[PDB]
Amino acid sequence: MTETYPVVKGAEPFFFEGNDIGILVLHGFTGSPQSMRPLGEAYHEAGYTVCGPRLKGHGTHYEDMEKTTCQDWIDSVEAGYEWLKNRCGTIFVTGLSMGGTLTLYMAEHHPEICGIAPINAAINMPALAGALAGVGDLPRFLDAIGSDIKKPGVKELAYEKTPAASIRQIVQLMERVKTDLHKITCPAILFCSDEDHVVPPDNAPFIYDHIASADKKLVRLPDSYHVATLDNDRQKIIDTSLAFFKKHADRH
Repeated sequence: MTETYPVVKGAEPFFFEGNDIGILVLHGFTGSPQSMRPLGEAYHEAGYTVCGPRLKGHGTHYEDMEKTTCQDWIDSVEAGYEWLKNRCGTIFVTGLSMGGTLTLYMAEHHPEICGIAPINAAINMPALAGALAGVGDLPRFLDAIGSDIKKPGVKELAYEKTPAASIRQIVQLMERVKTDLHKITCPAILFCSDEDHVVPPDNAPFIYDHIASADKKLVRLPDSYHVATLDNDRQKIIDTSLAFFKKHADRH
């Protein structure tokens, strides 16, 4: 596909020059880099080189999104990875929701990745998969309202509709990332909201159980809902991820 709409203000990808340690920061499904930008600025302020990419058909119009595949989303992630690889010998990947899924995908295909930090990563979503047995009975565009965030008054740049055709794209990505988890050896910290109205809570331990990593931990986000990067536990995510980055950078 090709995007007919322009990037919405605030949805731009961020590229931060820094030292030889890079961080790849990924947003989720119908989202944009706006939800990841606070993490990205924080990691940049710590001296790190940072890339938050814009996934294709994201941050423009959901009509654009409708035409994208999950391979398009991977391409967008891989392009950001490659940008980092030209500037950095050490690269970590972190992402929210489907960005966490893509974070796991990257660890599944690129052994040189030093560590990962998915946030509320989705590998199993019965509701969506259920909607697929249907899908001819679904509206072309589902109303997607609003963002799942506990902290009141918070606004996320994300689409107000989900294309029904994008559902099979995210399901196909989750299925593929699910079966491939055993391939992951790198250090992993899995952030999981206590209450998440979007991704089932059993996703986090499931991921924990099927990756082959020797150094792995689940980290609870007790005051936050699904979009945790804009939520109460935002700082906890940042501080924990910085400590994680430093720790493994020091040990290589």
